[PDB]
Amino acid sequence: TEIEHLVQSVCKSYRETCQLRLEDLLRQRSNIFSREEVTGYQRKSMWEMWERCAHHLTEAIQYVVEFAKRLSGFMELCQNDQIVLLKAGAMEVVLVRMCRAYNADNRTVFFEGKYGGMELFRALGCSELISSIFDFSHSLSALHFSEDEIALYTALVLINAHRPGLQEKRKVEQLQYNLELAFHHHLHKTHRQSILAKLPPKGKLRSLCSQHVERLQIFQHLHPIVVQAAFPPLYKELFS
Ligand SMILES: O=C(O)c1ccc(OCc2c(-c3c(Cl)cccc3C(F)(F)F)noc2-c2cc[nH]c2)cc1
Repeated sequence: TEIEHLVQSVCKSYRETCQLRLEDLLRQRSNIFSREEVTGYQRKSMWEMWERCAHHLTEAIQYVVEFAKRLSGFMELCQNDQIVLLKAGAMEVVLVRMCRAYNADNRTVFFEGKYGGMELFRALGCSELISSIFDFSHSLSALHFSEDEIALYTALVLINAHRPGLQEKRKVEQLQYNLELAFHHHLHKTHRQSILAKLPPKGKLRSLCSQHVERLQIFQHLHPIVVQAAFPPLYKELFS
């Protein structure tokens, strides 16, 4: 029941931090930006779209930090290792969480209260990155990832004892092994082990996140946003 308790704990942390309810995202699928509304977004300054998107991504990261803080044993890791794991993994989790807000039927994402295609983001002038994020979301949406699958998979995106610069690798390994057992137990109970072969390959999430954060750092150098900093030790690693 330790592993059953861990599944319950991880799913509760996820529910408390997931931002939007799945049934709300699903109900809103017929609420699509009009041609007029899309043109309104396209005419916005690159720098206004950056401010909006940077705000949304900052809030998304903060919810992921709250998710990690509520994972059994995470707060018992040394601060160095908590920061190493969050710096490496929190934006990877944001990118995975996006698949819930993605509709593969019409290739739209839930953004500021309605669904829109990647054309909504034209003003940012990084069509290749936006295309890559949509493609990644399309790949995960095809799995029909359940809420518990997202919760347990994203716990494992964070709790990775291979991250360079960990000081207590054995302690991270112990948490990782328990979360791997929780995920694999849960897939067996729900007859969903078939998704293991279909999950993103080794390096796909890492390289997408590298490209994404590189672009956020370029925008932040050119046009810095003001962050409502909730996690000073982590903020200090990302901002300068
Ligand atoms: O509340 C906080 O204390 C806090 C700390 C870090 C943080 O990091 C966001 C981030 C960004 C990012 C974002 Cl989301 C928007 C604008 C600019 C940036 C960037 F690139 F300049 F940092 N990019 O990656 C992260 C991140 C955090 C952990 N792992 C990656 C937000 C809030």
